[PDB]
Amino acid sequence: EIVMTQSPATVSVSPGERATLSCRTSQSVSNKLAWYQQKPGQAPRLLIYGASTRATGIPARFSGSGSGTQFTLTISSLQSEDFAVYYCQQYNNWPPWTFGRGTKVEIKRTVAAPSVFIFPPSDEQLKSGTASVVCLLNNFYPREAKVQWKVDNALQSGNSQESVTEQDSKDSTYSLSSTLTLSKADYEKHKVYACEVTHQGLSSPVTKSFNRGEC
Amino acid sequence: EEQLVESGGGLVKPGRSLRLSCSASGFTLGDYAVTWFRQASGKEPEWVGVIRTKDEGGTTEYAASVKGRFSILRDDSKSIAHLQMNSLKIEDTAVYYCTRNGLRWYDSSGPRGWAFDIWGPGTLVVVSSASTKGPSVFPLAPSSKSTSGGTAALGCLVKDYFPEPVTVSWNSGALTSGVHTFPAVLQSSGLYSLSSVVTVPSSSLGTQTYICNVNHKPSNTKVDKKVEPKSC
Repeated sequence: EIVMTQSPATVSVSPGERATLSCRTSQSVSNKLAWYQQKPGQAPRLLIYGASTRATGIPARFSGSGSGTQFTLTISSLQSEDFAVYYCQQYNNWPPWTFGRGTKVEIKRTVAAPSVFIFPPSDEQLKSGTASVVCLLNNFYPREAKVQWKVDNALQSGNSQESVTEQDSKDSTYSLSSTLTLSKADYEKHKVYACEVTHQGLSSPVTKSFNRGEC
Repeated sequence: EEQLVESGGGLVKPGRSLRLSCSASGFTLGDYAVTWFRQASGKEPEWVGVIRTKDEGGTTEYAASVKGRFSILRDDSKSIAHLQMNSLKIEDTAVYYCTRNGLRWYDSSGPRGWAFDIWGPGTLVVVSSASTKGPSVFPLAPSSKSTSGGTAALGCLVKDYFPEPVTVSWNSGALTSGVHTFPAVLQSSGLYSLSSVVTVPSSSLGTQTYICNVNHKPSNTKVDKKVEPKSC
């Protein structure tokens, strides 16, 4: 068989600088080597074939080179829309339907502090017996952030979940969603619901809060 | 403009069957081999099977993990092909793609290689014995507590559904700017839950209708929830 090895698994390049991705084949494949780009939630898209020929509608800042066993994808003046996973695929030796594990390109942009928003549970949810309180960190960078749930100043532990978007295609930031979940009964036992956010872009931790029965 | 689209993914029980379809528009699918791939768990695409062109005998080949369970058929007159999946296993859970081999080269010995220049958007297949369950949709109400500098955030909480996926749009798709739909998280209940948010001008909360359109196909759940400002 012919194995594709891709290096590194992750690359962090600043906007407008040059990204260099490596594909190596366990044996020579001449120039029968294709590159694919797969953006979050999308299928792969063919980038390069013949090692160095750009597909239809592929911007000029993408270029591939190499032959034999060492191949390179180069992305010049990296754009925010270039955040994706990149795959190589040889088709010199039958069969062609194998891809390397892929290299993820992440964009290393400037620091961006998050905007912090809080949402109280809805009357609809509360009537059914549950209270979900949601805290929102919008359009920050880098990805690391600390979200602290406090209830009547008691730091909350073990009753919340969060998820993070992929790096945004337009401005290369992340947004983060943290849901605190309580029973109606526990919810109605306390007054102040707050989330506390610490991020590299914040000169001090930020707090958004509300009092139950205020909204 | 040439395109492919997969259809037919959803929830299926272990041991049961499911048929996926691959539909071509703008070109003659019969000119091409239809190659099926699948992708799970953030790994690279994985070969599932292929059916060759009628010209090459219209025959099929399959990955070792599916041989004997899956089968590929094609109808050139309708520019469509199918992936028939029998005796499904939990490990078959994946996003399935169909592709066209627009790039081909040959020597005297036959085909040497292909590149896959068109892919469909994918269709998710979930094999589980757990039963389907539609989501609850709760508003994330905008308030002084979700407004920053003349910008307000609002959204929808799509809670406790199974399986993936749910889709979310805003005002039937007319509102796209500033939208963040988050990846679903799997709760300890085994049910999924996600949030969709959008930021808008504070000045519009009193006049502009914001409706989130939630669709959960496995459960035939469509919800169009209007999100109402709070006054705190």
